[PDB]
Amino acid sequence: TYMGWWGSLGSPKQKYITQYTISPYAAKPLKGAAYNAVFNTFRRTKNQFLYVAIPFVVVWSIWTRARDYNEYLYTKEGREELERV
Amino acid sequence: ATIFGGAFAFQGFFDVAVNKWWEEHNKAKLWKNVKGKFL
Amino acid sequence: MPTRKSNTYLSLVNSYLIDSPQPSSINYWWNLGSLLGLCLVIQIASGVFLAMHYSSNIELAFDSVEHIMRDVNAGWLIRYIHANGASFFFICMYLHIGKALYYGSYKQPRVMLWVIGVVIFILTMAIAFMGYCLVYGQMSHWGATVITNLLSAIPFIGNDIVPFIWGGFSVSNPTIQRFFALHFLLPFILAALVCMHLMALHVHGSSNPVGITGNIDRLPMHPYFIFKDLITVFVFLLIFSLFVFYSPNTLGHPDNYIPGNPMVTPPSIVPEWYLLPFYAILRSIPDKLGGVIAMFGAILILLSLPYTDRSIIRGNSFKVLSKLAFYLFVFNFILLGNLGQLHVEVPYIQLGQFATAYYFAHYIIVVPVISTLENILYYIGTQ
Amino acid sequence: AASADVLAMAKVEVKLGAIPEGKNVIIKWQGKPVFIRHRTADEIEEANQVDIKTLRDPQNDADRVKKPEWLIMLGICTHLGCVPIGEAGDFGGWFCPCHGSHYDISGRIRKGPAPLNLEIPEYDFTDDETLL
Amino acid sequence: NYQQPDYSSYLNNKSGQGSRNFTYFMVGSMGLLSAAGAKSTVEAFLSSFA
Amino acid sequence: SSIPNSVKIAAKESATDLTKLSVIINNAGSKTGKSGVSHLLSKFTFLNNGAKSALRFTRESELLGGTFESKVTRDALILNTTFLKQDLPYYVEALGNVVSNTQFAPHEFNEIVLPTANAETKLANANPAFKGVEKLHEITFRRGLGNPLFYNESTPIKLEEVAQFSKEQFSGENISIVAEGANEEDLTKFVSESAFCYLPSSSSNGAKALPTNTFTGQEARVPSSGASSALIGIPVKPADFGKYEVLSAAIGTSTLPSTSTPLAQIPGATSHLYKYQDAGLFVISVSGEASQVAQGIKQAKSVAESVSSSALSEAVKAAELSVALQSTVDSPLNVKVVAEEAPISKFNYVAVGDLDVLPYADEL
Amino acid sequence: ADPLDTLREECTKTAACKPFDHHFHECIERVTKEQEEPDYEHKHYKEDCIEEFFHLQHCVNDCVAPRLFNRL
Amino acid sequence: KYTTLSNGVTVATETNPAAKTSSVGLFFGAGSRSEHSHSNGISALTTNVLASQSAKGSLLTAKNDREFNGIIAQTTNDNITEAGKLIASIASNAVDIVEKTDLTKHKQYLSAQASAVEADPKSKVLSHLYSSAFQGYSLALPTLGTTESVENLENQDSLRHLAKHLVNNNTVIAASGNFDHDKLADAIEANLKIAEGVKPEIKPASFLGSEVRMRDDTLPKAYISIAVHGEGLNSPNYYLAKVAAAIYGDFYLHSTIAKFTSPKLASIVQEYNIVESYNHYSKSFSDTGIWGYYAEIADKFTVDDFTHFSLKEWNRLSISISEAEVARAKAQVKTALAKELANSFAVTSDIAEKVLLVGHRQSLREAFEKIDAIKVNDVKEWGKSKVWDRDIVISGTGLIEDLLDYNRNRNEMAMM
Amino acid sequence: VQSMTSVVKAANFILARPTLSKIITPLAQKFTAYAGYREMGLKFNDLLLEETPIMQTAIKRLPSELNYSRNFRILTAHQLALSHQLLPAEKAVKPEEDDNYLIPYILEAEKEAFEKAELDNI
Amino acid sequence: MTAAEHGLHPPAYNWPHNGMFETFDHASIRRGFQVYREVCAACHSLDRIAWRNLVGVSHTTSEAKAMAEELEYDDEPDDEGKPRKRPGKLADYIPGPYENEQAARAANQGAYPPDLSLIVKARHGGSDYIFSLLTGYPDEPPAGVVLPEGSNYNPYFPGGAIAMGRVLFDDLVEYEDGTPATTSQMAKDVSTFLNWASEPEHDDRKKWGLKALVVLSSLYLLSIWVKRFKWTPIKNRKFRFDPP
Ligand code: HEC
Ligand code: HEM
Ligand code: HEM
Ligand code: FES
Repeated sequence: TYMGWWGSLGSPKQKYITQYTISPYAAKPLKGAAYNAVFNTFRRTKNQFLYVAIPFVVVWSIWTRARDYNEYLYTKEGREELERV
Repeated sequence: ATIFGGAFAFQGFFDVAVNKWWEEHNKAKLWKNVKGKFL
Repeated sequence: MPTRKSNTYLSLVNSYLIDSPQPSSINYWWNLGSLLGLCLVIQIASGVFLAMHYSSNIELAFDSVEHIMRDVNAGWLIRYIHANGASFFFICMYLHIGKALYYGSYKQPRVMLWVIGVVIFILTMAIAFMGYCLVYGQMSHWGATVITNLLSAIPFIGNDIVPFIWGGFSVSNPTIQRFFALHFLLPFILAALVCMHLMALHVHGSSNPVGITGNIDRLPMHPYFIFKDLITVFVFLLIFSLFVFYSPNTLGHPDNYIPGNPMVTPPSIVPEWYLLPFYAILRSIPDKLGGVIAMFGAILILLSLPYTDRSIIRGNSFKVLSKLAFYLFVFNFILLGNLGQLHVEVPYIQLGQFATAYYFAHYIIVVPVISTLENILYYIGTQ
Repeated sequence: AASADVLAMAKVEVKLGAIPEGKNVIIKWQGKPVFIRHRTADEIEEANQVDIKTLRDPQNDADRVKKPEWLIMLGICTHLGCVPIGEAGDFGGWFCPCHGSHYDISGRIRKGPAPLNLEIPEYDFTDDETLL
Repeated sequence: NYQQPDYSSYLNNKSGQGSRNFTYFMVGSMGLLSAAGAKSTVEAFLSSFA
Repeated sequence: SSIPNSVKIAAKESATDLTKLSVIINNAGSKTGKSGVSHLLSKFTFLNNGAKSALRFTRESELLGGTFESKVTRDALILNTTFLKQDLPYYVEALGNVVSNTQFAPHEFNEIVLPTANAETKLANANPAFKGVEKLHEITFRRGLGNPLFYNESTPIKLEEVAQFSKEQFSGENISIVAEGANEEDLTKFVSESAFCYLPSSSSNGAKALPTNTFTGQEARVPSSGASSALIGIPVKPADFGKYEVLSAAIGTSTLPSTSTPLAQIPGATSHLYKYQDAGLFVISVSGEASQVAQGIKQAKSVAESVSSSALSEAVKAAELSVALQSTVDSPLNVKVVAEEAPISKFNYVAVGDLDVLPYADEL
Repeated sequence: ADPLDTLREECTKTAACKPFDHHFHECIERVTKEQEEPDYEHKHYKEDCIEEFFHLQHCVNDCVAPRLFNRL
Repeated sequence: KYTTLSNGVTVATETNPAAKTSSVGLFFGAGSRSEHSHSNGISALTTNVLASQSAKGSLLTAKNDREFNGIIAQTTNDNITEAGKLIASIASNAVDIVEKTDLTKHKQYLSAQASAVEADPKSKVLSHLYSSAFQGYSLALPTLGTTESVENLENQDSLRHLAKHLVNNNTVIAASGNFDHDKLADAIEANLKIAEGVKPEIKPASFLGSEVRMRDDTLPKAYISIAVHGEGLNSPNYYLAKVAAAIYGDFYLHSTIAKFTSPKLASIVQEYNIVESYNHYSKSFSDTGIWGYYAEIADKFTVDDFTHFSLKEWNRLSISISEAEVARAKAQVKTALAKELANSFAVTSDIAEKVLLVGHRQSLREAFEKIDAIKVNDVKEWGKSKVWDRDIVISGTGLIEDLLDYNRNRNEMAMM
Repeated sequence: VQSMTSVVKAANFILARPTLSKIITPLAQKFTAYAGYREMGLKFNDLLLEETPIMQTAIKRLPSELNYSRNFRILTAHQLALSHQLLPAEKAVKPEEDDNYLIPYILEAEKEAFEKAELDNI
Repeated sequence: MTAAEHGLHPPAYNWPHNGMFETFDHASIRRGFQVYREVCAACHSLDRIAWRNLVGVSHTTSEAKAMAEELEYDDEPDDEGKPRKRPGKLADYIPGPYENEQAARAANQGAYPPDLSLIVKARHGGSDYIFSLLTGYPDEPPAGVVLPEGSNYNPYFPGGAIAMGRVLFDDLVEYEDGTPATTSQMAKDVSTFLNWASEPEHDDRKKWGLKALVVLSSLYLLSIWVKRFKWTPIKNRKFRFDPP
């Protein structure tokens, strides 16, 4: 397998890396929750926006065109074109 | 355990708070408050 | 050793919940699985409390449901749960498939896992559909009728299998009774499939939003991702309450509250919302056999996906073009779902045909082509 | 499979005489919806003239109707069951309302997403009476 | 050994045994709210048996 | 003092109000039996008596706060104990039941002794300096004092051998009880009324001490991984213990860890005069990287010789300090440190580690 | 008088609803003209003002809805 | 016995006629705790330079402790007075000796020592634990400095350190052995000549629960250490902290008594041979301490099991410790104290440490009386106050993949 | 999955021809900069799908220094994803440090595997 | 479909019971039940509502019981086998005006007035639709449309032709509490009553929902805090990599 238990997780020989941390009960919980949830969330949305917007814009443009055409077809002026289809 | 008993404290607290706020927000609409007019 | 490891039962519970070495970089999306499991409980739990009052006879199914709503003490709550909770079960399942499609959770070391995933999906849909047929409203009855008529398109056995499904010559008492029995049952088969899913997950562990190996930094699960599971669970339950208690019939269709009458077809036939996409695909293909084959392919092609994905890098988080392709695919899937509920009209027939075409083209062209292009682009750029 | 209880009722019955020269009276037949109609003189003639070759479906009115004026059609408008609407479609005979497909006076899958002719419900008729 | 990262800003301002007491308070409140919700749900379901 | 068994008792006041009682089996060390018997015997000492089992005696001792160990030395087998002054009547009695009627059960030989002895041997030999010293004793005193100090699987020993070595040893003439911080009269009474009174005066069928037979001019090489070590060993008569203690302290001795000494100026170098009843071995060792040791041992050799007699005399007081430090309760030392010159030309040499780098005796 | 009729009367007189009422009334006039010809029964496409009526009623409902139940 | 000489320096001696050897040393406080990151290790370098001087037959050695430093001249009893003069000279000419010194060689020696404490796994683990526990304060610094900071020290730095810390108010002459105290005091008074100055303010330090993980997968074992804020030399719980530590005592798997040691943890970890060895300790500084254990686990898959069981046994400290365990711990702590105070070198170091850091040294008999006053309820009160549910500081060196991150071990501190 | 042998085959197919090189390489660098992995400290080869026997062999045959640097970069990337923060521009991996360090070892692994497959079908 | 086929979309009236925390106006439920019995009982069944369902909602138990005796119900036939009938009781369901769908179709030109016990949950617009339907009849059908004989034009009905025909007219009912009986008032009252009949759990459902939201929102905030707190050690990790 590619993931053993804790003793041997399959990680390569790791060495020279020192991991420091502080306890809870001794750290400010939600240290920057308010400021981060705004600024960093905006940064993440800015980075990831185009990937969701360009496909969304394309698909929703297609959908809007189809919906408007369908609405136009079923009207006293769209009767003829509806018959031709 | 004390979990069983303690759950009653919170359940009763929220239940009474809501069953006292609801019949105050809606007192003009409930039955028990309107029945007098039609009796 | 600690009791949580010495005892075999607690040893299993530990291996899966308390010490499962989850990667440290998993988003909230990895919580969806737990929710799905939670939902599987809820569907079962409320479900077991509806069968205690539901009478499967065709002349009693709808009246029995209304007895649950009106007469049983909390029957309205149990029914609204069992229904909106199925809708949420499929919301979470679609999110769990979307996550597995965005991040390469379907790639090599977990292909087996992915397969069970797909099977679960397939099985679930059946269950949901079958359960819906139990209400025996207008939309319930006519959905059963349309489904069986489409399955009547198998080349040779089609004419013979349908009576075995109907248990007669049309959707009637035997059909509803067998649907109730198999619907009570298949959820436990799905629980077994979920156990197999968890085994295939535990063999190789879970992936990362970064895609790279997590073995270098893995965290236990009891203080970490169990309390993240609680955030996700409570958000799920909060939205589930906003639906169950307020506007519980939003996801359903009003026509389902008209008792089933074979002699009058309702104006439109649509499945419950979560099956709309595939239904749309079914209508995009004119041939009935073609339609059913295309639909079941729309579900099964997830199996082909791990092999068509020629990407050397797991996941989309670091891939420009593949992210665009993925979001375009997701929005086309939503477009298919939308077209499922819309009448077969002048623009919508062509739009649905194109949407189905692109839905399959995703797996069989776009994923391989884009993955290969991005592999070449990565290598050329670094050099 | 069909419990013997369901197979009983495979053949129903009908009072053919009461229905009008111009009316359609749906009844349930073979434990299923059926469209039962008596042909109008103009409609019967119009069908005789219509070419079977013209229709994509390979069926003819003469084979579809056992007794000339009185003929039996199964209720599902489309190959996959579509509740049958009345007097709509390519010829103005029926509408496969489930998909809005067009069903002809023949009952064949004329237009829409239709596949095959509305099955003449296999049947026999006695005087002003019918069986199906 | 070496210079640790400065956590000054991350450190809490509250007492050593007090913050854990408050953590106990909210964890127990969560547990007992969950117990009350489970009691309500289980009672509602079992009331169907009646 | 003595009792009818001829068991010598020595007792003298102590600074830190601990009765550091100790028993010195005169010739039950690693020199007497076949290679490694004394190690296993030392591992059997405190386990199961005829009076209290291991799990009872150890628990009681820990309650009483005392410590106990059994260390093997080439001359004698030492059973050290250390306890508060109130605790003498207990431990002394226990020690009696250790020398007499020790059980030697096979399940201890297989579960607690052989595993422990092997672990101790492996841990000690992992140190290249100690392996080199063992080899130096082997090649300098071919038998007796050169026997390996610890049990080695190369010389299998069966439980019967250890049991028969406990018997035929441990005799009254062969054990010397030494205490620090215990009244000699009270200790004499406790010993007389303990199990020590039942030991035979002398072993009937063993303890035929052999002559020392010091050999010089030899050399050896013991390939080993990791750290290397080169050692030089001068066999010395007991009457010369004074000359070399002054020499060692003059150049640098393990007992006196201090910079500014000529031998401390080179990395990893040290010296020490191992002292035994009938012979001694002055060892100058260097340890560390093989390339470093190659030059270090030659520098140490050049330092040991060519030590100014004036500086040697100056080192007399340091040597007296070192002797005072070494003279613990278990290892009583009586050496008169004189500044008389000490030769080195008769040296044995042993190399351990990267034998491709370490020099041969011909390079000194 | 019931509040609903007076609300419809007020809304249809609003500027936003005026163009829809206009279009609907000339649609009525045009359809009556079409009904005047003797060949009306034979026309395949017999116009009707359903769509204009729906537009007018939607634009009037969007105004009456929020205000009506304040009257009851 | 105490005598404050001229210059205000105090000579404290513990003379015993049974002493095998005599020792006398000058200690001037201000160890690593008095340094800062840039000039860390300067105290050790200065003490090494002073201790490298001509010994005139004695044995001159450096101390280099965390909070105090000094030079000790071991020597046989009759020579003690000479050694006295020696160290006095070495300290009256400390600035001259430093100025005339080529710090190169002494700096490679100190760098070798600093590498040694960073190679011996226990030394590395404990140094890292102390650094992380008191991170942000001078007490976190190594006693011997780091290899990066040692090479950056110059003579002027050592001169400034001596001028600041080698003052009468901050120095003590400690002695032990078999000699007349008055003779040694008179000999030192005639020869000791050091600058005046106020005792330097001892820098603050505050415990901070933290975790440091130097995972080196190439090592053969996992050397971990876990501790809580202990008791400093001033706290009246000092001996109580030692008793609490001894309740769990030491353990070496391959030792013969491994199957018979009293502590419950020893019996627990031998069922599957969870750990190779461990030792509980209560390190005490001037005003703060570290109370915990060090452990070496051979099987890399059982680090979590050992931590779980050890912290559960700590939980027992506040609830279920029996009078048997308390009595055993009291006896063992008394014996350990008496063992630590046998060698004259150790007695001199202890006298210097206590007199410098607490001002008064409790005789061994007073310490025994204070320990014997401990009841089981006192130990359980101490466990509630200082061990039960208190933040822990953790350290690990190799094969620590199985050492679950902080929250697991921290939560183990309060589960029943 | 696509083999590094085939990826490099295609890349050298493109790079050899000046027109395709000029058109693509600027786009290749632009795509690799927009990929955003460098902002998390990862080099390209850190992203490679490790869970394959060929790739596992490739890592298992890395030098010591490269192996430890890869471990640290992967750990840093995990921490950055965990804390939802990115490396500042000055600390990010520069284009010149994305040196394709692991590609040669993967290519050697694939060469060995391809020779074994070819000879098994000799 | 055409706008006519789908039926004009009913607007959103601000019903007293729309918001998340408002109940039905039980005064309106009683008035709507009055309008029901007075008008709708001529044609519509409303079977799934039993008199017992009205106790504590719009009628005191005595009133519901009395209304029960006012009607006749079929009981178990006497021991002699002859049919027997009994005065109604609370447990009895409200009776429709027709014995079977055949009778209803016969008496309404073939149109079948649907049972109203689910008409609010069985229509797109819900309550609004019913209201818009009852007051959506224009005095003059839009020009050009021809209705089948017997049908009346209602734009909100799919297809535009409904067999009902306007029923609610001004002052058609004298309300018990003196409320004016404008057609709009009657339509609102009937729509509210039918919405209750289709959703008798509405008040209980929304109260339980409020309690559940309070509990789950507090618990979700607590979970957020606990997770951020227990993850502070991980999000505060700092690494070093110092090779030679
Ligand atoms: C006399 C006959 C009545 C009376 C007094 C009422 N209704 Fe209505 N109803 C009636 C007919 C003939 C029909 C046929 C409907 C059709 O042609 O499709 C109906 C139908 C309804 C509906 C169905 C609306 C729909 O399906 O879109 C509803 C809703 C309804 N009826 C309700 C209703 C209410 C609230 C009344 C209040 C007095 C009422 N009806 C009176 C015939 C009649
Ligand atoms: C993942 C598993 C399941 C899913 C997704 C699911 C989903 C559904 C859905 C969507 C419905 C439609 C109900 C409605 O629209 O009113 C339904 C009905 C029903 N389900 Fe489930 N269900 C599951 C498991 C179960 C189980 C284990 C039971 C056990 C009894 C059960 C019992 C029922 C019953 C009795 C109905 C009838 C509905 C009614 O009477 O209101 N379901 N199910
Ligand atoms: C009741 C339904 C299901 C349950 C209870 C379930 C269970 C789980 C759990 C607990 C996880 C780990 C948490 C996570 O990664 O989100 C997981 C991950 C996953 N889910 Fe499911 N699963 C279900 C259905 C499905 C389905 C239908 C699919 C795909 C069609 C699927 C695909 C996956 C995959 C591939 C993973 C691994 C994700 C990764 O490692 O990145 N699952 N599942
Ligand atoms: S309506 Fe006949 S196919 Fe769906």
